[PDB]
Amino acid sequence: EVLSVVTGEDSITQIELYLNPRMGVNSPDLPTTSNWYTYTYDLQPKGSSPDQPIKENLPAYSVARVSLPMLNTLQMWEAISVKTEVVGISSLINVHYWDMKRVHDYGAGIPVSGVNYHMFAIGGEPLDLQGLVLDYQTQYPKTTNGGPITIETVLGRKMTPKNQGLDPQAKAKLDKDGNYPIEVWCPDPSKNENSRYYGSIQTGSQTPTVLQFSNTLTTVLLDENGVGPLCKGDGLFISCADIVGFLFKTSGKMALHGLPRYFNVTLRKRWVK
Amino acid sequence: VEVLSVVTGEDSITQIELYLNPRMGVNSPDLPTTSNWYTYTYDLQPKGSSPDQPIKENLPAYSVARVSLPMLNTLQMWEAISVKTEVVGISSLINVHYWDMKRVHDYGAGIPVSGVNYHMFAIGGEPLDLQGLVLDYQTQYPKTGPITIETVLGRKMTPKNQGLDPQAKAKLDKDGNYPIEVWCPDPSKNENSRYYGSIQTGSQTPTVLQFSNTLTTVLLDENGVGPLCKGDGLFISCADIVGFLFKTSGKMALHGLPRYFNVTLRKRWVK
Amino acid sequence: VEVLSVVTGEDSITQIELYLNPRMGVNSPDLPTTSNWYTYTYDLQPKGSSPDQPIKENLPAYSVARVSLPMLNTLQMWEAISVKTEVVGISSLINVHYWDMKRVHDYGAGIPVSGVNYHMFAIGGEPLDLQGLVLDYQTQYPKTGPITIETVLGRKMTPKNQGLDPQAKAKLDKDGNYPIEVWCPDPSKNENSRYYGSIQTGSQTPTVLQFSNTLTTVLLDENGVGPLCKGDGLFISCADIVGFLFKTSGKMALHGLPRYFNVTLRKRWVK
Amino acid sequence: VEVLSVVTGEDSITQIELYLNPRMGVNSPDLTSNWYTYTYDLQPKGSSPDQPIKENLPAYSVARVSLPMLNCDTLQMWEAISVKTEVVGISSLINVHYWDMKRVHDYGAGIPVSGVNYHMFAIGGEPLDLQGLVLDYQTQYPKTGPITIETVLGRKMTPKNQGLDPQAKAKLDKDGNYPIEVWCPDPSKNENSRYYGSIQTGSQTPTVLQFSNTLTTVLLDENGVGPLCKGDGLFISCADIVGFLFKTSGKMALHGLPRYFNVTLRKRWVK
Amino acid sequence: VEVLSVVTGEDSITQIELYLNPRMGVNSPDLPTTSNWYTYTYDLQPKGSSPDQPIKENLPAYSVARVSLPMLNCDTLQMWEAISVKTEVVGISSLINVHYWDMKRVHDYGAGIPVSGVNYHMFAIGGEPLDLQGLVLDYQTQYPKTTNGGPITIETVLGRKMTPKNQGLDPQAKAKLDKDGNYPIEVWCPDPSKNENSRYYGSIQTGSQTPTVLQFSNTLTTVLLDENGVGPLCKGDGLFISCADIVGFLFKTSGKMALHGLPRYFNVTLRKRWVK
Ligand SMILES: [Cl-]
Ligand SMILES: [Cl-]
Ligand SMILES: [Cl-]
Ligand SMILES: [Cl-]
Ligand SMILES: [Cl-]
Repeated sequence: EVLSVVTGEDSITQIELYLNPRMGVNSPDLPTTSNWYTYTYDLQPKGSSPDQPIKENLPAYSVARVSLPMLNTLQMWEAISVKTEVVGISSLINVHYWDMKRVHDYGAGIPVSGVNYHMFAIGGEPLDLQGLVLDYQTQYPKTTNGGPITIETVLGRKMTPKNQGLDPQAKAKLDKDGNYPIEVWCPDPSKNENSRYYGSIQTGSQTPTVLQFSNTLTTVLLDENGVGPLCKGDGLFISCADIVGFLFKTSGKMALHGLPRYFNVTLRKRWVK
Repeated sequence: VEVLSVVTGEDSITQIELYLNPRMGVNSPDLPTTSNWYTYTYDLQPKGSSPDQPIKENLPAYSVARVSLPMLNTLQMWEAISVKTEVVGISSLINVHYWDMKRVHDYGAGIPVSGVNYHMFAIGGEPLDLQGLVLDYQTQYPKTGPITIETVLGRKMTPKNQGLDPQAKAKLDKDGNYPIEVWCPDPSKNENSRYYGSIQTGSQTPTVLQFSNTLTTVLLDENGVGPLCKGDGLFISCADIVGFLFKTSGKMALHGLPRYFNVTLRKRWVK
Repeated sequence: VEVLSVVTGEDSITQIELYLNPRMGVNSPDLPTTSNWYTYTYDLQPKGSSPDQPIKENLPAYSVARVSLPMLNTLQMWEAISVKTEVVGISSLINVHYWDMKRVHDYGAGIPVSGVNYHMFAIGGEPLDLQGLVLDYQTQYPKTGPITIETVLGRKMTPKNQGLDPQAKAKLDKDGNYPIEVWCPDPSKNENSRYYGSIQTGSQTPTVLQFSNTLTTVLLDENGVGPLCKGDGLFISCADIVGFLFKTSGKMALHGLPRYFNVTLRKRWVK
Repeated sequence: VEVLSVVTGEDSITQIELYLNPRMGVNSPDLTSNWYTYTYDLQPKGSSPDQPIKENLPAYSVARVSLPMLNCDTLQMWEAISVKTEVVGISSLINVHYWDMKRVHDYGAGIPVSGVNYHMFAIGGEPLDLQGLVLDYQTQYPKTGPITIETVLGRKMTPKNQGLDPQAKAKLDKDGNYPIEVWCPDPSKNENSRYYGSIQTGSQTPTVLQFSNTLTTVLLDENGVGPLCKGDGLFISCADIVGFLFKTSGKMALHGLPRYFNVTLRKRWVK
Repeated sequence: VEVLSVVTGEDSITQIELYLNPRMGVNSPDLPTTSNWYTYTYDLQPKGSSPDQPIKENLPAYSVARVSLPMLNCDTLQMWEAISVKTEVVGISSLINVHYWDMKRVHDYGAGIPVSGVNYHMFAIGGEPLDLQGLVLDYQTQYPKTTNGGPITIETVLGRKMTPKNQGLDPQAKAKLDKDGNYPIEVWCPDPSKNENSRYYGSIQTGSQTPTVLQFSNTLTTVLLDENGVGPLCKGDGLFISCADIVGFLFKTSGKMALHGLPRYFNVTLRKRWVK
């Protein structure tokens, strides 16, 4: 039960973080494979059943838990507003990647474009996820083999046709950076009372990537009762995903690309019962 | 049905929650060996000769549910005042590696789900009123099966059914049985429902969709009165076609996503 | 005519409902011979030689009705204050399996109704004022029968009719008779009407349309006065071209949808 | 020029109506006049230099309106406070059967007027201040006969006229003489004008335009002051390029539409 | 650093006007042999082999100016506070030209493909240099090493080679936008983790022939006050103005393509503010 806002000196605090994209090649530090950090490997229809995608072809949600100043009818940190920005947008004007497919003979490269997916979330606990897939017959790498967490992971059995729709048993929590595939998991609207999430998709193969950036834009995190996400155990949960389109390679091969996201969250102290 | 004052008291407000799975043509996930295409149509392909005889698996239909509300009884009725609604599984559409997906060019990714979209929802205190109108009146719809204009008139369609025929009316009272291409919301009725919809045409038109748990639709009309649930029944209807799945052969199927609803209702005195 | 106060009394507000079927070129559903193409044009093609001599079936025209209002009679006039309007049958445009539909690629679905859109509606207390302007003044329109610039001028068009010629004026007083490609609302007149319209060109441009029974248009001008119905007549006009039907041969016909109106009117004193 | 109080009295408001026909290159209908409201064929040579013809240089429309004379160090001036403006003849663009139109494909309709759009209007109490900037400084425009950067400089352009050169300035004082591709509004001046404009580039980009007689633009600045009409002259300027006419041969010509204005003015004391 | 009251009395408000010409790669109009390409890049092309070694002329960069403000002046001082700006991309109308002699025709005998494709638009008003964050499409790109202070890239500020982490957010890859036409747009974006004393506003549009859609109007004002009602405060009596306005490609007959940019105009209103 939520009570009055705490009045006093150090009642407001400001938290900063950035999250690097987890597109498939999720580390910049690996000796050899890390050239493709912020990218997938080449995305291709197999041409025969079943699909058996590799983890490098499975862009995943970014998530971080931020520890907040210790507080203790108790006081909890309440997230009230956030400034967030996708970073490195200007990098996408580059149309002279050495192995870029040209728009036509002697032309510039096809710029990063096509499929976009953009979401962020701010919550006082992990984001609630609902599982739904394009094709239930997809064989995702097993979690026990080092793969991501998918619907088969949570069910403890194979997906059935119902997982192409909304199966209420196909649920999870976003508690692991770079391990929950975007194509498997979306925000669960039946839950997430203590989170605020905002997202969009854009399909098409060469659809223009259209993005804005400004340090003047603020998202208010209060619900219709004037209450923001309340941070359980002094943890603020921050999640996102920013697919910005394909890198088109000379051969015809295509890899998805992501960008990092920055957050500045304002929190206040709130009495709870 | 004269509307009196809003009821005051302890248990005067309730919230109703549900989800509706899409009824694209393959409507059940529980079938021997046809359910692999659940949430899809079969292949949509102009025959090249008349007449068109579309199969039921090629007719996306409206989803509908009647939610039973806590029994109440000048009487009290539940009044829907607002709704949070969301299209679920939007993220599933970043998949450009379906095993049998047509590629955008040699060695490239699959053409993503794109093209024709159609998105509507309705919240009402009775079944949504429907108006019949078809692209081609000479279309031979299967008999009962889906309910079409021929079904309701008990005679064949004539050219007037390419426009607005006042006799071509139905009530959306059955899940997965009223084809989208045949029926639309009747704006001449639906006093006790609220509906919101759009269409997008084109073959590879980008599917552009938003999702947020911060967005609320107010269901009150200009007199501050929401839909009043007759017989303690709330009717929820929707359709969400999100584009085509492009197969290697060149064939194409339409695809749909489920929709979630959270409706807030209050008690209302009525005479 | 001087506008006085709004009339007060029990029966001073009234509501008017109607629908207008589209007049695309084949304008009747009742012709045993040709009505299959009702709500469509015939095939649209450049002749390849001069001059263009378009047939009436290829000239979409404005829809119009005069609604008779209750007789009131310094006297009282009906004042249109708001309107709920909706394009009907939007959902029909998801059909991508018309038997003679041009496939998007080999073995694919049909090219959806798409391309050129033109959408307008008007509410007035007298016929809409029309201004004539054409793409090509050398066009030989069928004699009256559609009413064109030649009809009103009593002589051949000249180059000036490719721009604004103040002599090229008409009243929208007949359903299905004034070609959209010749006539547009006249902004220099129409003080007793409200009109709202748009165009979309391109050949395969997505048709993007919305429908809701919650959207109202306010018809009051900046002085709080709506159209006043001369002789107790309410004039409702519209046009809704929704794109091309792409046929297997390559041929293309423009298509239209009907429109619904619910207009609220109040009594007003005038001198 | 010190602005005092608004004049109050019986006859202190006036309305100015006018229309401006487009000046796309063929600027008169009273001759060649078949192509009035169009350019000639726009076509990169493939070799240098470009020496465009005047018929290929769409220009700004302008009119000075003589206002009722009003009149001391302190006198009355007309102040433009608002305007209704509308692009006329938008409906004419539904024509996809110009006799010489390039087809979208074999047997199909003509490619609709579409592609490059440029739309701007301006209301001022003096001529619109113009800034010169060209795509290519090596372009050799015709001598006076349109007014260009060379005309005002009295010498040939240099590379800097591809950017902002502060010497490349002019006033929009003559209808049909200032090329759009050479001149844009000068944001460093124009204190006594309001202007509003947009561009859209591309070859077949949909032309998307709206029209309504219910839309007003307020001309008051941040201090509640509209343009003040020096010597009782109101200056009205525009351009409305609506896309290409696509010809069978592959040749392409730009097309313009006229614009209507209704300007409301009030009397204002000035020192 | 503590903001007190707005100053009152005559002449507390001043206005600053300027324009910034674009720096697309060919940055001067005064070099007789190459200045024909002023406001354009050279031809943009994927090399076909590793590594990319891009030339300066192919690196559109930010425009920046530092405007000197009137002197005003102790613990309590007056500073200029930028409160609003009218800004406009100039020469938008020039883009209707589809008959450039070497313009690629849209189809046989047709008009030229108009300037279109990749747009990038941003402007900033600040009381100090804009803070930059470095991030590149490909970390293996070998940007030019020069001796004349430009182009400045990630390697320049690190004093060592980029690693894979420079395809993401590397907190060490930071700089200040302190020199006109020297900081490449494809390397640097505004740093949202700083810039407390600047306001910035920007967008991108990708695709190759995507319509260039721009507006212009002298009635458009951008308010520069933060949520506390405080605009950028000009330290050293210096107002920093930055922008970039890439408006698309020039499609040449050969198939070759160059990016093009337009200048930007600014009218900034400032007021005197007491500070501690
Ligand atoms: Cl998106
Ligand atoms: Cl839609
Ligand atoms: Cl339209
Ligand atoms: Cl435009
Ligand atoms: Cl942009």
